[PDB]
Amino acid sequence: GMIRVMATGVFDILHLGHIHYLKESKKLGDELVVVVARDSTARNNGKIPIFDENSRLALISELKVVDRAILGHEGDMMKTVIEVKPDIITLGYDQKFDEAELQSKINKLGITVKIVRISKYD
Amino acid sequence: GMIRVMATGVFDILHLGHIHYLKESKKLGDELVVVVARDSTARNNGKIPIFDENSRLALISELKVVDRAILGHEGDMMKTVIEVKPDIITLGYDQKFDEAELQSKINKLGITVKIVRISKYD
Ligand SMILES: Nc1ncnc2c1ncn2[C@@H]1O[C@H](COP(=O)(O)O)[C@@H](O)[C@H]1O
Repeated sequence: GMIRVMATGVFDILHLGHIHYLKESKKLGDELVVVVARDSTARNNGKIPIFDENSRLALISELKVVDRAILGHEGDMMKTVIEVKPDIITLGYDQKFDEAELQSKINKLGITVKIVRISKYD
Repeated sequence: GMIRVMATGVFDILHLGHIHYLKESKKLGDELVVVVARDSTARNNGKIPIFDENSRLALISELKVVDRAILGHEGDMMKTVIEVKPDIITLGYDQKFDEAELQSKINKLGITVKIVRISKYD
């Protein structure tokens, strides 16, 4: 009985652009669940985080706007969305997903979710 | 009685050391006020921060455990203490020298303010 919003990212060096992404995400519902990329997932995207996955998760968990934070699953965003059951998934201004592709992918799993692109912080 | 705790720092790049300092400081009272160093002060103490003072302050304000955050005074700590009027001032575990120095200031003036060193972070 609440609108659950899922946001994602690496969150290596926290900065106000993150805060903008997370607050705009929280506004859309009641609960904000943040999925923090695994170090392996981050490397496979050509980033080696300065802070390890456990440290990045713990810091994100300390933010007022974050209700729950969990680690992602290496290789398997399908499973995260199945386990979180968001009503809404938010995409950062620069995140590399096509809203259409993501939607059809999620619909093939028999899940209905609203996908929203968040603005760049200025 | 609502105990006011004052913590201080630059908080340039947030990390779990900062979180342990802030979180343990909050545990000691009811309101945590964080005093964030101005860019001139940090520079003058030989630590150039990469994030500007307004950014650092704004990010610190987003932490669950922080009730209020303010910019410090350009080179005059006792002026901050006189304005914030904390019940407790929190220092890092390593800072016994700063502790003794602050204690002499307190004692000469005869104000009621308790200094507490926070436990060493792991
Ligand atoms: N400057 C910014 N403006 C808006 N959103 C941002 C900014 N910086 C990071 N984000 C978002 O925060 C999430 C995590 O970014 P990252 O830690 O770079 O993976 C992604 O959705 C980003 O688009």
